[PDB]
Amino acid sequence: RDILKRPVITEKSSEAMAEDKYTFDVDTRVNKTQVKMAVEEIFNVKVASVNIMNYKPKKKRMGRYQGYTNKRRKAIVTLKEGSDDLF
Amino acid sequence: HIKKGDNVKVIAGKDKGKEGKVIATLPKKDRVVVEGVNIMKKHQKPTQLNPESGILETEAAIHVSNVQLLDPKTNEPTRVGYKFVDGKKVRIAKKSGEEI
Amino acid sequence: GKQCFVTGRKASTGNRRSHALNSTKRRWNANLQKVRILVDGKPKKVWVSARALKSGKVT
Amino acid sequence: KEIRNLTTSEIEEQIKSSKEELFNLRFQLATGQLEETARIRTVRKTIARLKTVARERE
RNA sequence: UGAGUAGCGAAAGACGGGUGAGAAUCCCGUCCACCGAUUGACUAAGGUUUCCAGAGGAAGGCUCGUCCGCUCUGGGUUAGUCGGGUCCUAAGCUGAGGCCGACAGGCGUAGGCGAUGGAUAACAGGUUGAUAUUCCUGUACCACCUAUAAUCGUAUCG
RNA sequence: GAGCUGUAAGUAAGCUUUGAUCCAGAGAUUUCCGAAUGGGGAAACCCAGCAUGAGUUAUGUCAUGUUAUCGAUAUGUGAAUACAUAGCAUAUCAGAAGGCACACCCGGAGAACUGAAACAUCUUAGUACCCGGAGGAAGAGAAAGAAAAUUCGAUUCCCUUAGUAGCGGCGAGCGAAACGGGAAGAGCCCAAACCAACGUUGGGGUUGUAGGACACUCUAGUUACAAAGGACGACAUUAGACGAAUCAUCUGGAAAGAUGAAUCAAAGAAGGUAAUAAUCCUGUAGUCGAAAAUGUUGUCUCUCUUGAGUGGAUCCUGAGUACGACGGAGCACGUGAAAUUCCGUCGGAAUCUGGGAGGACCAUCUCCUAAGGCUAAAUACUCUCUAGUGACCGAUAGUGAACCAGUACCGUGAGGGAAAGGUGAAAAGCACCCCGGAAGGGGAGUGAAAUAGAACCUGAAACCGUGUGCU
Repeated sequence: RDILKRPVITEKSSEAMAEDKYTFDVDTRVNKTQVKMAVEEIFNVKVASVNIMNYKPKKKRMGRYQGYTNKRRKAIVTLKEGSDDLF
Repeated sequence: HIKKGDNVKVIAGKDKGKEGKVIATLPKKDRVVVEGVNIMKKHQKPTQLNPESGILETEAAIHVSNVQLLDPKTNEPTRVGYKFVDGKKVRIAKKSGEEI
Repeated sequence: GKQCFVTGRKASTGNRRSHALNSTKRRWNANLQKVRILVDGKPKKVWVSARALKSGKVT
Repeated sequence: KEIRNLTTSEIEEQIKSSKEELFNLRFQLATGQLEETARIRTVRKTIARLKTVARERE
């Protein structure tokens, strides 16, 4: 289903990744096998591999009240065929 | 209870006497806005590009305890009531049975 | 703690006064005895006080 | 309210709403192609309105 | 008040050219000096964003500051094989049933748990502002799965 | 019943007289941890077994339910011991656990500093802390009682007796009851003899003016105790709605003030409004209001269900109990001349001519019937909820806390613990010009006031400066 949340469109995800390497931001309680199935049903492609990494919350606003941002989970799919994961 | 759209008359303040129509309402704070009364001249757009070509003067909210609802016949401020003649409530005048 | 099966004979508590009337808490235990009584189901080793044991009991 | 249809139609609608109007309208709020952003809340409420009705039938 | 007084926390810097409202102190260049069983290169505990880029100069920095481990806005960590879990247990902890005890509880059988130890399949190069036995290039190797097979069948797994 | 997406300004994008936002009752959803319960663990994490289901050629991977321990109750029931007395295996049950109101209430265990101007008896004190068990109250409770009159009639609470009688290194000190005046007002079920049936069940039967079995004759419900399960009408909480009566002119930035005229009052409580208001606004007196849920209490249903006198020929009326001896506790009562109550240990009674009590004990006379159990009201307290009051506080006060406080921080941990309110009626929060890298100023404007400019009312003293009249 819809495990993905939002693509990641930044430097290092724009060119050297541009070719067959798309960054997605996914739910924080899924494994990598699930992302290899959601990406193929949503886009109808063939996925080579998936890598995953977790981030820790940061300290947010020094001024006024102090706090933490959210933790996120960044995945990276490599396509053995096709393209057009994000436009 | 002054509703947006009707004609009123100032009872107290710098503009005692004048008459206008109600264009806004701040019901949480009991403030109406009357066209013509309480003009405030303001310094606007320090940087924001309108462009700044002077000073924008608008109205200022006044307290709803300072306006009264004129009588449609004698041209006289008055109080209000609720006759309940229609299945829905109806607002009527006080110095006369006629309506608003 | 140990308590008599048939009737709840249990340890009390009180003073141990001396001839100059000084006090110190002591305990007065009960004369319990391990015996096997013929409960319908099984004969099982239980505690019964040596006063309950008088006037007959299935042993 | 938009839940006047029969039981099968209701089951299809939820997939229709959530798999088109929610997922697609959020790959644009991220890349920056979306305006008229009030479309999101309306879609979110509709799915809630749908499920609430399905459940009542049980 | 003591008073513009004591102190400013071991150590070699000099000049030229830039930047700038502002330079003994920031950036680049040449020369000189110091460590070198270490002030060099890796990793454990621990710390927890201090890492990088472009902007900033009120406070913090024992002076100044155009600079920073300080402030603002965006970035950064990728594993079938590396280190732990789906393997094994010391010592210790725990403990169904059971024994003891005014209550609360104390002891402990089986069986669990638990490393600092025992087992167990990968290497050399390339690259980025910030990751590399993880990404890409080249060549491997391990457990599992369906397909088909030379040869079967009292073979076969225990 | 006309605006709205909270605090919190902005910025967009939209919903709404086809009834938004908002307020109440009933539902639906409700990730993970926690008694935590599938197994483990450094809470908020890791690893699984069975049953279907989704999915690929196939395994890997997901989804939904389910699987702790102890207790009861059926079941199968297959140790030694041949029948069989453990153990084991599967099923069944809004069965138990864990929190919390450090307030009140029963029970178990139980200090010391202190005082006596030392201290050992005693006191503090059966207080504090710890543990268990409850309830909205708990405990007590229907005379083996209190007394001395021609008697009272179950418990609890408050007055008063009374700082009396006592007790006591008779020191320090502790410290009653009855009566009498009142609040409140419920009294009743089992065992036993005896009758049948197949140790148990149904009927009987419950006590001091002696009761019953036995023997002949004959005659309303109290679901809060008493046997207890359900339908049953109007009050009351849970949002609201109507609701009387005023104008003018001075001084002001502004009238509610002053000055003149009037008006309502079952409404002259209170808070706001540009200054001090019964008549401007929310309100108050008084009347009106309920889909739906929950509480109290009524009239029918319902369900229970037989009531009284005479006869002792005769059998029944609670046993290792009452009580005694030794050692302790408690009674106001420190073992005394210590009755009346409880615990440990060893001895051990009678049966209505019986047995207990009336402050050692014995006779006479009065009162009362132990060794089984229940039971409401008057009383105690406040985490809370709604309505209110004060010769109570007014930011070093009042809660530690009017200010995102049990927090910044300090400690390995239990633990401790601060500081900090006010621009104006209204942001109308200083367009533009000049000096400067800025910060900050000098003008011009807003405003009644900027010596009200967000380090914002007023702005004291210490202390730091600048100018100057006599020395």
